[PDB]
Amino acid sequence: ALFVHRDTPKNNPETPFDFTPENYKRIEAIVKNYPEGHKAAAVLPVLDLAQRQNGWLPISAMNKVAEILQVPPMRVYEVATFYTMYNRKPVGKYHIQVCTTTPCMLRNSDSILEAIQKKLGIKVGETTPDKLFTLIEVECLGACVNAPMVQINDNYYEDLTPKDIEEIIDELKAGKIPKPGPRSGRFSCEPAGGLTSLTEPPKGPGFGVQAGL
Amino acid sequence: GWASTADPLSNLVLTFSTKEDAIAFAEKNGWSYDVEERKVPKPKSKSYGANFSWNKRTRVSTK
Amino acid sequence: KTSFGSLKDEDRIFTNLYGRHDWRLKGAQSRGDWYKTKEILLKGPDWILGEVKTSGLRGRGGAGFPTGLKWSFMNKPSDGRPKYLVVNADEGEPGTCKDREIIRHDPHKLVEGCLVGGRAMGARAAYIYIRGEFYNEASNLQVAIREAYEAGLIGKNACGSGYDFDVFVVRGAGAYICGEETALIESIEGKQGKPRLKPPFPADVGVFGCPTTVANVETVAVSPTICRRGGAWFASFGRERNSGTKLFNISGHVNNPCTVEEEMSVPLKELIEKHAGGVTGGWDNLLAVIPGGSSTPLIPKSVCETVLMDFDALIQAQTGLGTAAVIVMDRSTDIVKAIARLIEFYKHESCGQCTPCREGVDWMNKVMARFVRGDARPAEIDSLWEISKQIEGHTICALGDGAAWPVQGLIRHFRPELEERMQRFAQQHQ
Ligand SMILES: NC(=O)C1=CN([C@@H]2O[C@H](COP(=O)(O)OP(=O)(O)OC[C@H]3O[C@@H](n4cnc5c(N)ncnc54)[C@H](O)[C@@H]3O)[C@@H](O)[C@H]2O)C=CC1
Ligand SMILES: Cc1cc2nc3c(=O)[nH]c(=O)nc-3n(C[C@H](O)[C@H](O)[C@H](O)COP(=O)(O)O)c2cc1C
Ligand code: SF4
Ligand code: FES
Repeated sequence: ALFVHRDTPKNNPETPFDFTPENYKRIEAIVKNYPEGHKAAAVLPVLDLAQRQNGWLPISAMNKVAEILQVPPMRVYEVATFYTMYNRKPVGKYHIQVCTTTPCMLRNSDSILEAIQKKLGIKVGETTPDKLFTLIEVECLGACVNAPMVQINDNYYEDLTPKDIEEIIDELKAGKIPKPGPRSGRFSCEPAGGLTSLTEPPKGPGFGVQAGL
Repeated sequence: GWASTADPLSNLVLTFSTKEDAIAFAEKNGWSYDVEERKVPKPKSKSYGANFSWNKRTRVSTK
Repeated sequence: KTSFGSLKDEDRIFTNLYGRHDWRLKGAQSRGDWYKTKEILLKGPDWILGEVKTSGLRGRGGAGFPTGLKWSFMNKPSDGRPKYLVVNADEGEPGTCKDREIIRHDPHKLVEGCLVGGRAMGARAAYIYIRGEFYNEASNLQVAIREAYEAGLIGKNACGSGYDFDVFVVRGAGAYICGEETALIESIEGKQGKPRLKPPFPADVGVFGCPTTVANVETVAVSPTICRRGGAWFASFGRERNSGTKLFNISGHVNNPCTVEEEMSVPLKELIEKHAGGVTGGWDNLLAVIPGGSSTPLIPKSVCETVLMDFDALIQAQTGLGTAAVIVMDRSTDIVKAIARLIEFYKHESCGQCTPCREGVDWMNKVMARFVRGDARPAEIDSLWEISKQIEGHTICALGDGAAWPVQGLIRHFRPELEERMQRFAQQHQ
């Protein structure tokens, strides 16, 4: 959680890191997405891509991103420390993030938090000794009508109870991957008592088009 | 080890509104004097948008 | 018309909101999307701007600025720099999840809105800044953009109109403050997401220094329907200066939390009791409602009876429409804990560039934790009010106002509850 860096033996500028050639081609596409003279605008994706190659960002991907984009490393340090997704400390294989803002707290998300804490035997911000799960607390993740909700890696698991999140953890520990969706009856965001709107079939092309167009 | 002196006019500082009053007071009392002109800052040109230029070198690397 | 609500399914902007139909190009084109777009692009940017501003469409981001004037701000001859349209797909405000549904189930509507807006203001390309958490939504949006590129709808000679328009998707990195337009512009440029000072406005200097117009996903996706159906049809709904339809996300202590499209001037009680199935324990169990997400203050049960869910009626009730995110709290809720959690969210999501928010929001976080615990005195309460008056209006961006408003609303509507908590703590500890 510290915003300063100390050279540990496992995290130092001499730690080996380098992009794979397919990641290099992805980097060239990303820097081609931007106008010339503004290559630093590709600092945000490319550095994230480095995390997508490693799972965490030591200070060797920071310097490599600064080197391949011709920017000072202090700007890359600012970008990595400002945003919350960039892991400057090695997290476990499955990064569980539980939303505990007010709309999710109103639908009993703390029960999910203590259920995960009891099942995994760890606390918030701790990692399992097998380096499999990392449990932290996040803000609103944009699925407030499906509260309570967690996010594991890139996937969203919504409308959960303690039994559902225990089943999610059991499926993750067995080596499988669950379905990233709400655990209740509804599919994405419809009311649980059936479709209160959009029951009629869509009209199609040319419906209601004004004259003179 | 204190600071001893033999100059009586060491702590004398006189305040004048303009330069000509100080010159007249120095010439009246018979003191040989030197005068240096007032240095005012030149008016700068400040623009907040220059930090976000499109092709100029005045872009800020960070904010 | 004086009574509003009960919108028919034929008048909905966002058909296939719940993803029940195909979201790809074949499914979107069969629902009316990408239909006669060449005529829209060839009828003229001034015609598109006139059709947009005739409908009375306001900004769906939460500010409520008239989008016709805002889009016509950059309708000026070029000076060698390119012009850019930027789509705000962050949606970090609590209670708000409508743009996720728009970019997940109707991406081609967003792409067509990008093309129509870019033709309207002569923009070179579109930069859609999606949220970092929305990985699957970003992948679906990129798939739809690739499908539009392959069919010749966007890119070089877009839809056979002689206009060249590219669409780009930039993923965020998990910052709520990057949702605001100037901080979003700085985030696209590869810097810290810290807001700029206006003036200069984004229409003068925006992304890369080029002229830029930042617009919400919802206010962009409606524009092809504005151009096709006409402005008078959109202006038929809602009250005066509150025209159109709105996506409402109802959550909190309700029977069925859901996202639903409805008219602009619907009563709040009718909307909750019709689309959400009513609050838990019946309408007598309602304690408070936050109508527009965490940036807007709450209103109590007495205000909620005869309030309309548009901009003007909520401004009259000392609140705002915001993003139309209705968070409902029943009588079994520690509302002081909810407001303290909102202030803690604002403390954790704050860019920290400028002094009043950077110190004051942490100050309210500490004093609201003390208020929740009851370890305070009543004379502090008015002092906290003064602290809010030292944050609102003295900040670079509007996160300070959006953090000061919930404290003011909580104080104004529930000062006796806080005083009762403090006197109970004083009795039980002394
Ligand atoms: N949608 C969301 O996730 C959130 C929305 N909000 C809401 O958004 C609002 C605060 O955001 P802001 O962007 O600061 O709103 P507002 O102050 O800025 O202005 C909205 C737009 O109008 C433009 N504009 C206004 N006056 C102008 C002028 N004289 N000349 C040129 N352009 C002008 C601005 O550049 C901006 O693009 C509040 O209503 C708040 O409730 C707040 C938090 C989150
Ligand atoms: C702290 C803060 C966060 C914001 N987040 C978003 C957001 O996530 N999505 C959005 O569309 N507008 C957001 N806004 C509002 C924008 O400043 C701006 O109003 C919006 O991008 C475009 O508004 P429009 O609908 O009138 O075009 C935010 C504003 C502030 C102050
Ligand atoms: S009000 Fe807060 S979030 Fe906004 S510019 Fe100031 S420090 Fe940043
Ligand atoms: S409050 Fe939890 S997802 Fe928004």
